[PDB]
Amino acid sequence: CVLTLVKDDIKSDILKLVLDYIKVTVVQVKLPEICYDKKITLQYKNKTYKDLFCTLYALIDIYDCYSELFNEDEGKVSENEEFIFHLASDKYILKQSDMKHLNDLLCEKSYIISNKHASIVDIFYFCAIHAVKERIEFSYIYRWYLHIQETLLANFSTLK
Amino acid sequence: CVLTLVKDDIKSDILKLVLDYIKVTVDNENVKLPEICYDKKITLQYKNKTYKDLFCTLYALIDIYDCYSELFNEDEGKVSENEEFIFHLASDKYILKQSDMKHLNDLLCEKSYIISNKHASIVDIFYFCAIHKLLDEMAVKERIEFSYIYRWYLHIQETLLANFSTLK
Repeated sequence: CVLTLVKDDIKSDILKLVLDYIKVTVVQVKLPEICYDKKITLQYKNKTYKDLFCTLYALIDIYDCYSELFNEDEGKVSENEEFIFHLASDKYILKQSDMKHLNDLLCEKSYIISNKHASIVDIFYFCAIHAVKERIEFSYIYRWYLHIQETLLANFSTLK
Repeated sequence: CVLTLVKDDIKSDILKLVLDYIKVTVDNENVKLPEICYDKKITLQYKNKTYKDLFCTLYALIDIYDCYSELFNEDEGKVSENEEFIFHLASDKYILKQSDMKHLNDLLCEKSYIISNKHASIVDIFYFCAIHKLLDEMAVKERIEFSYIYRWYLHIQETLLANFSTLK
């Protein structure tokens, strides 16, 4: 139903891209419509979820995408949450070493954690990372980024 | 309704203590807490929906019993702080270094609780479960070396522990 966001929020960017992920990856149904205010919230039915995580797991519940968003197939729920929690705990700021790691990790894997499809981690780090020297030095990251950008960004979303 | 847990898991203990916190902290209404079972994986079957792991079930519980404002100190506007402490902990796989202990002890110096000045927070719960293993074998001289932590732990143990938990 009603998903209130914030105009320039990395967290709101995350939620938008999550909604897009839902649209593109799971819908084959009424998504929420977006409003803007000071603080993220989600009024659904007669319940009111507040803030990002509450809203994230709320949506995840509403739309039954937990096994997808957290890669339950491969039993890598722990890895996913550990990455997104690490990122959010570092206030969504990525050191250049994390940047070079990420490239080393995207060397073999198509995505950051799953070998199959996009994860919640991919979403978080996408929004959190969103010239030429970087594009050639950190080629795997650039590829991954372009791939996510074209495959996932859709109806809501941010800049391209 | 029905909550399934795991026999030797910090995460399971966390959910137990969360239920205890709900019981103690949140007479007019006497609502039905979930019943506890033990399998190989945490779950929570409520109505006809099934929430699958620690954080899904945690936020499920938090929604059902509407204790978010207490657990995250929304009164004091310290939600972010709470989130970042428990997230830092979860990112470190609930592992606490001795380096953490000496600074955590300093953080608990004047303060009754880890983050809140009022009542126990979700942070307090997580760190309670996470240090219980590290403290139920720590010597008295050492246990007193970080005294504020000891006081806090005892506080929590006596105030929160109830029927649901099993920490000794």
